[PDB]
Amino acid sequence: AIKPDMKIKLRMEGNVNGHHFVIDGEGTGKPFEGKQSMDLEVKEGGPLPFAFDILTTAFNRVFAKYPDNIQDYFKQSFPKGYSWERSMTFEDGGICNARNDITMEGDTFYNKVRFYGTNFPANGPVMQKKTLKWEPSTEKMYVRDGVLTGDIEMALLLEGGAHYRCDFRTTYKAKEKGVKLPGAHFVDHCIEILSHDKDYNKVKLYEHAVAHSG
Repeated sequence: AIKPDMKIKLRMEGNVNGHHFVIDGEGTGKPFEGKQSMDLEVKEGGPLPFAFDILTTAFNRVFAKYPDNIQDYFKQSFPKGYSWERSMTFEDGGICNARNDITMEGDTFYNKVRFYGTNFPANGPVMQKKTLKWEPSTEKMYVRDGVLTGDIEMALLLEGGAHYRCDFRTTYKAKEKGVKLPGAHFVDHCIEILSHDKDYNKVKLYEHAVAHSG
């Protein structure tokens, strides 16, 4: 079902501090190496008046390298697919909620993403576009109340060298009823904007994710 090389199609509809936008993506990846790249294009609401970096982790844990001693909940969720819901709690009061519904047709994963952000300070790094990158992170995956959950303490590097903290919690749910939950584990992440045009109307994004037991 899931091949060594797969394609990705994505549409995100978003609203951040009252600003609506729509972004389309098309990408490719190696699900078993945990690597993927995506070309993103703003289709409505450009130029975005906030830091593109707040969106990038919303642009699929199918693309994660799982060793044979950790069950791979995400690769077992197809053909019906799975969905996730995420809260992002920024240190200065900004708050985001995002959801993705992931399906598959042929060699392509389809992503329907919704992204809502609010309470970002007008002179903060998000509305002033002063972010540089997410630092490499480790997502703690575990079961809480019968739901697969991932927690991350994230940090955005800012212009000037300060860090801007964000706490992530994501819940993950297969669409099929009887999909066995995995054991707890960790997923190391790194995510990089490889290139972008001046207003970030076009962005190339890359992520590498590896699961491990320690």
